Amino acid sequence: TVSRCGMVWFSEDVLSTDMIFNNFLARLRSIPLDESPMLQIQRDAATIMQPYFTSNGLVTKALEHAFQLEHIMDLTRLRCLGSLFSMLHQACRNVAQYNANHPDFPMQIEQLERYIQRYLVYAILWSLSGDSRLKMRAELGEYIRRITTVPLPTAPNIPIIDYEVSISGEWSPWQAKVPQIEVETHKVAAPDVVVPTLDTVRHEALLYTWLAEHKPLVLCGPPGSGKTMTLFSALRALPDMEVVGLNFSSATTPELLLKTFDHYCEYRRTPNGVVLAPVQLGKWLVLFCDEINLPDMDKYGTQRVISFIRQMVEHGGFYRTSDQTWVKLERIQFVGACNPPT
Ligand SMILES: Nc1ncnc2c1ncn2[C@@H]1O[C@H](COP(=O)(O)OP(=O)(O)OP(=O)(O)O)[C@@H](O)[C@H]1O
Repeated sequence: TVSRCGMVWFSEDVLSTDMIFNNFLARLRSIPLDESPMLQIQRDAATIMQPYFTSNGLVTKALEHAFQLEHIMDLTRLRCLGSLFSMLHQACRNVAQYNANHPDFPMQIEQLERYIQRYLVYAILWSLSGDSRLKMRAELGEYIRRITTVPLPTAPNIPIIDYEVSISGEWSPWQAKVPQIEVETHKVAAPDVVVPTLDTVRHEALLYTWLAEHKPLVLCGPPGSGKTMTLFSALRALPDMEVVGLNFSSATTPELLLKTFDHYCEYRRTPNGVVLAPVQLGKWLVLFCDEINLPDMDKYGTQRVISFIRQMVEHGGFYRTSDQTWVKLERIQFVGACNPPT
């Protein structure tokens, strides 16, 4: 079959990093997040972040070092860049929300610049090295502190990752965000209790950010670490996002996903075409996959189910085999979890 048709090879020199950077910046400057004031705030934010997105810029050096490190899953450059762009989009949404809650005093250019710079640094930290050990995140933080010019927390030993940037554009510790809950006497060691702490509040913010953009994500880490629990707490805390836990097995097939879809969603005919919508209105059906990487590869190194989620995440839809018709996904997003592949 290789010799039965032509060929073209696209190496990874085809997209220079600056190519992706210019695509992201142009798409942000043109299209608005909601679907105009927020386009104006996007333009201002992009004007702020342009100096760090140039060739031989802060993001490029940070990315090459993150490649020099080790990550729990296979590090792909576009994965890091797409995560960073999604989190920057959420930063712009946060600025828009702050403006909406303060009609008298819209956030000025100086505060916007400070917030965007600090969010960019924190975003690099949590996107490039968010899938590494704590020590490797510390190494990346030390590097980026060495090479960047953005002001950073002056904690003598606390790495920047434990810090957060306030909507007022200031470096504030994540510790203050952690409350002190008093669980009831009969609720000790309960299957649902979630004591807030540094890790779960940071992961709460990250889950909120990557779920607002409807970017699917998978939690990685050693068995019994607080991953499934933190995810469920976040998802239940979510206002209008139903949660559908799904225990993927080694015998998992996309047929199971279709079963869940017909159980919770329904097919309706719209002028664009057949559209998948969850039955209950205004709800982002978040399909939790307990063990995303568990399903077996075939003899040709392909997990059919993960191919299905890739198809639906990228193309924004799938094909209904009943009538071989394109079905677009509406109000559906995915989150998974898995221990390291080792
Ligand atoms: N911050 C916390 N507050 C309360 N309990 C916690 C906290 N962090 C972890 N735990 C407890 O530790 C365990 C963490 O479970 P976890 O959510 O990691 O499971 P899991 O994702 O299903 O595991 P696995 O990968 O082995 O299948 C639970 O028993 C949970 O109650």
